Amino acid sequence: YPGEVCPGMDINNLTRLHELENCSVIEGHLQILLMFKTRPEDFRDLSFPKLIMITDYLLLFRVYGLESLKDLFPNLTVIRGSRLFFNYALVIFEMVHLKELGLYNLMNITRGSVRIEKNNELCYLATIDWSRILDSVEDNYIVLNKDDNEECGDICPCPATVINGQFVERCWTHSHCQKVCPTICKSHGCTAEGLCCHSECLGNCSQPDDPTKCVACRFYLDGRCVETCPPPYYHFQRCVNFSFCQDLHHKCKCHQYVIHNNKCIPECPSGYTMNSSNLLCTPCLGPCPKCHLLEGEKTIDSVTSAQELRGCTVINGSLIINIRGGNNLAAELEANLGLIEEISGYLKIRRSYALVSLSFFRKLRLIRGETLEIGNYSFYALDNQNLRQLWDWSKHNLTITQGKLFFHYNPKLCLSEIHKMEEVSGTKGRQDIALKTNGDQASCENELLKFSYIRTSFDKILLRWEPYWPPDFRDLLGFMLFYKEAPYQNSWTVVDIDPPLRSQNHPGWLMRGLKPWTQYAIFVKTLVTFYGAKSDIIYVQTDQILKELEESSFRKTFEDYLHNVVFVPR
Amino acid sequence: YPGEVCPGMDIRNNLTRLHELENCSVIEGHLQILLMFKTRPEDFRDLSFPKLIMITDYLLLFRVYGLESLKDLFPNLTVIRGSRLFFNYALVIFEMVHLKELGLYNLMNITRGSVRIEKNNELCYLATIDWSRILDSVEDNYIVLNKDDNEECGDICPTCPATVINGQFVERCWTHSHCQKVCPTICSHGCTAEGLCCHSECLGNCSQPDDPTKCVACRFYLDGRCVETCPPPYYHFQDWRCVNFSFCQDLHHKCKNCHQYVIHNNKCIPECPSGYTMNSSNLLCTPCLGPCPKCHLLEGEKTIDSVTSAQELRGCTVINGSLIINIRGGNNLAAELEANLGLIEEISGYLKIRRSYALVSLSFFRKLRLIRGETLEIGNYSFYALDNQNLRQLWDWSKHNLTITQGKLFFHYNPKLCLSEIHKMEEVSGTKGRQEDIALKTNGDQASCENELLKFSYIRTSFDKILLRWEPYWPPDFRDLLGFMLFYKEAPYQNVTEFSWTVVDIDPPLRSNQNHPGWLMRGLKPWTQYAIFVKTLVTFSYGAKSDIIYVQTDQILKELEESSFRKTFEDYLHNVVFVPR
Amino acid sequence: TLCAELVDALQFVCGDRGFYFNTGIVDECCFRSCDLRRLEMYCAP
Amino acid sequence: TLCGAELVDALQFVCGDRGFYFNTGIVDECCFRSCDLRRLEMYCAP
Amino acid sequence: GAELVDALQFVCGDRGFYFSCDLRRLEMYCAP
Amino acid sequence: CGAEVDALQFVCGDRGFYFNSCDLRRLEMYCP
Repeated sequence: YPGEVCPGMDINNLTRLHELENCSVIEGHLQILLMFKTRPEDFRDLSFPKLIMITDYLLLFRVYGLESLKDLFPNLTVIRGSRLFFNYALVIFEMVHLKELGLYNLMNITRGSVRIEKNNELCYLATIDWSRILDSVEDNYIVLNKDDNEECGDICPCPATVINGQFVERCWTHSHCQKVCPTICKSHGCTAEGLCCHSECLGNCSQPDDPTKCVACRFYLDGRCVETCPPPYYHFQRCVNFSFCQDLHHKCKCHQYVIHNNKCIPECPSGYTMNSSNLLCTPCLGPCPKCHLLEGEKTIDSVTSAQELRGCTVINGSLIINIRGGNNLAAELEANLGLIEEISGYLKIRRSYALVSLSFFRKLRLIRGETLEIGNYSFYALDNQNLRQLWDWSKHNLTITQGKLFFHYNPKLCLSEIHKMEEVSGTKGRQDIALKTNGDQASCENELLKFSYIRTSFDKILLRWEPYWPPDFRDLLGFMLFYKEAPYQNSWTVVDIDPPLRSQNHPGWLMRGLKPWTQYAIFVKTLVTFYGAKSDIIYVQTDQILKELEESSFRKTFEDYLHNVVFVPR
Repeated sequence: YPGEVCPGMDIRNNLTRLHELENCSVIEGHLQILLMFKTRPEDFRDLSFPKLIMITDYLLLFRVYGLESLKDLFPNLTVIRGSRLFFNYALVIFEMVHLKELGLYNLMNITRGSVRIEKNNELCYLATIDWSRILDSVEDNYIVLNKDDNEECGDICPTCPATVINGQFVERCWTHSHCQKVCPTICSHGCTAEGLCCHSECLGNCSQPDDPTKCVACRFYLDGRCVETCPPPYYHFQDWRCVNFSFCQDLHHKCKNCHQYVIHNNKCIPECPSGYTMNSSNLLCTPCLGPCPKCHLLEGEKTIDSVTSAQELRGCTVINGSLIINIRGGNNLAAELEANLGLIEEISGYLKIRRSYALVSLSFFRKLRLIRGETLEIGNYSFYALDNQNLRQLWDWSKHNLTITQGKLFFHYNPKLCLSEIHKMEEVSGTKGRQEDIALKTNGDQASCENELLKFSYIRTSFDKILLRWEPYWPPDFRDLLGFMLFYKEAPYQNVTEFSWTVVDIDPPLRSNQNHPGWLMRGLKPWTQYAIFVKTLVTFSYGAKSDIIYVQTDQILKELEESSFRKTFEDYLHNVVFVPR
Repeated sequence: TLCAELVDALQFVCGDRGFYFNTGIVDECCFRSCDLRRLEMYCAP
Repeated sequence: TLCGAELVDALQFVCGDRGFYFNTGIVDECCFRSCDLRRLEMYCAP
Repeated sequence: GAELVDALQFVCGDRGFYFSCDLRRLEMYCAP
Repeated sequence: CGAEVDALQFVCGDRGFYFNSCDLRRLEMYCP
């Protein structure tokens, strides 16, 4: 490494950026912001080629004249993503004259996504393949740039891969392109001749098959990278020795520091206590969970908000899950705030579009409720479009001391699961629950419609299921069958069927239009006026309209009225 | 008339009860023949009552197991007025098993009501009756689930007038030997075999034309003939006949030794109207000082599901209970509700609306002053609204003055009710800040009202297109305004209803720290008129429309979710990078 | 739960005895459960 | 109301050559609520 | 149509038959 | 497409027309 180790920094004046001159690694984050007076003649002759590694994230915002990062960051190779910026490890925002990215040497980002948006000159964007840089591409958001109503042509200087079946050349700048290394080394890094360096290395390296000649690696001790640091050196966020952790602890005594599991971490984990003799943390018989919240409030809108509660066990305040965007954040949410058994306050879920379940509270025992929402709610829900399941009630025990539940608009959440809460939580009755907005588009009809007869032909199938009748048989408007040529057991075709006439005239339908010797997946579900039943999906191989509801209700009303009048008791 | 006047009767199981109709001509009531299960057509072959001319309220037949044709029972039953209906219906025939021919070829008019012939298994000959020449509004009648649902009979059509009521000319007939008398419009009075129209004071049928004495049916009836208004020495009665000799005295003395009776405005009525009393001697109402409004509710409630439920409150001014307006079916019942329960001013109890699919306005309570909360709804509500699909107005709140003395209101699933109307009442009704109410997401979600006004600015029409341009509209957050959408309907007739009506989107304009966001609209035929207006689409934690302007030539909601994400990161970025000293 | 079914039940009970004539019979039998004890009372004496 | 890109422009007008400052935010105080020059000069460098 | 009658063979099977197209409407023609 | 500039012909007209998805703003700033 041609330089020392730097902390993160935020750079008005461009001359502030000179501190990067003697730098190799920034273990924090690099933010360059709000130079409103610079112009490209201040960026022609400023280069920092000895920057090796960025740990957390790189953000550039409102910089005038930075048309390319080739000079600034020609050797920045890995942005790992220990600490993110709203689920993102690379954010470039509202750059005015940036047209070409330029950091061709960047290889991997271990954890995170990329946000490049509202950049009015950047165009070298469709030619960078992020599958070779990130593990996921469905989370990135590049939305508004120069190439939303225009194309610069993307003049390549190089490997090509498919977008949607068509191969396109992948390039970085006018003179460089992406290094799509072969799968022989998945991440170790192929060189010019195709040889790959040692497994404990990421991206780029000098001499193949050597732990020492690498520049970026998946720990690192001294001029070489290893899978685990040697016994004399404890792990870091680096492989540091006894000097580093004690030096930081004495400098603070601002974060304290503790040696634990051969890893120098800031604060002792749950149930572990510190003795002043040595920085090793020992188990403590006295219970001691960790999280003080200023103003007693914390809105979990991203990974960064969730990450401040990592290893947390007791929340000394309230949580407001407010995830937006539709991105699957379940795994990260569990990994961050899944250890919080106790929460001293109220829990709220507003406008969580992506949330399909709250199981990521894998250990959640006691919601206390000392402080409550307006209207005195200790569990709340509104506009959770894709929420269909709370904690798995078969094996999860939850306790709520005070407050009442609330459920306004959860279109895919069944009322049965909602009602199952009151039995287990302990709040038998305290209510708030809108019956026509929970599960309104859900197919969670609890009753079972068992199949009875199956007869398959070369182009047709014959189905017959056990009769179903609600307590008032006039409520059964009819039936609805669905089939679809499913490729494996792991949209449907909706049809309408009239109800059978009682007497049993075993109800069923005669399948038609099926192709020979192919499998089909099917189920039939009732429609009723307000119950409801569905047939469990079986597999077999081929060996403005709401006025009709009003008409049926009217038909019941007059027949009901006639009986009430013409039949009189003695 | 060849006979006397009958009370309304219900004909029960055995056929020995039906013989009372033999000497009858007028039934000033209703006729019900019901639930005679052990009968066969051999019991109905030679049972005929031909001297029935007059029925005043309604005829209902239910679960007759022998009858197959009414051509013998009621051969010349000529009119059913409809003074008292049966759930908005004047003729109901229900679950007649072996009935196949309707009969009643001589029936002429039904002055008030609809007809429901439903769930008759063997019945046909139904599509050959033109109900426009029998009653007023065919759109209210409901004939359904007859034999025509599966198999169509072969109508004799004995060969009778044909008129385009369906999509094509069709002959209209009743029986194998009769059909409908479609009298020419020159004569409601009706015409005889030679086509001569009847007297102006008669309807349906007449023996000799231009003679009050030669009529069977007539729109009041004097003792001998029918006249436009009863003579001075004869008062009106039962809305159909003129009787004075000893009637109102005899009924009054009979009731004392039931409905009392009195004389008012040359019309014998059961009870003196509001503000009138009894002098006990002449049997005449007189205006009486001291407010004396009209109606106790024995149940304490009244579900107004039909006209007959509302008609029990005719002339009522004070209700001693609760009203549950529970109208179903989508029929336009607004006209009839105001006539019956419109004089109601004071209600002693709660007023409730549930599943009123048809109701578009609650203004039929034309004089509703005070809703007293005595005997309130369980739940502490004195006004209610649930599952009312087509409710878009409560009152014309520029003129009406309502008072509530007790608990708050509930509003749920009113998809066409604007929230401006709902909130307007709280200021005007008088229930400010006195709660012990409203569902924002389910009020007006289908017909979202746009509060603001988006005035047009420029119009440039041409031979194949048009140029529009309106003033800019920006919310407190410029990012909130997602975009625009323009509508046209090319309706030839002026005064088109609010939101064919094709939708098409437009992006917002740049603010430029404004450009008129109008559109170069194209695709208009060279001469025809067009009706257009623009409306804003915005996100909410507002909204404007242009008035319907007229001119002639010379699952997809994820975009809203995506926009919220765009604001969230930009808001998040600003919060972190800008820190006060 | 007897909710046309009510007509058949009442006929099977009363038969040739017949019906009687001067909330109701729906909310008492269509909604709730009814037995022969509360249905025969509709037959004529 | 100063929201989105407008807020950056306003803070640039106010800051001049002073520059910004470093070491529930500016959105709530100026986008959701009215803001004036008296409380936007405090985001600049001292 | 003839395409429905021969198709009805797969509904009645060997039991035979003789003189919205729902199955209940197709069970009307069967062995009896 | 092509001359079917007729929208530009009507919008510009006597003001001036030269060539140095569709929306009036694009055509308004399209063209002295």
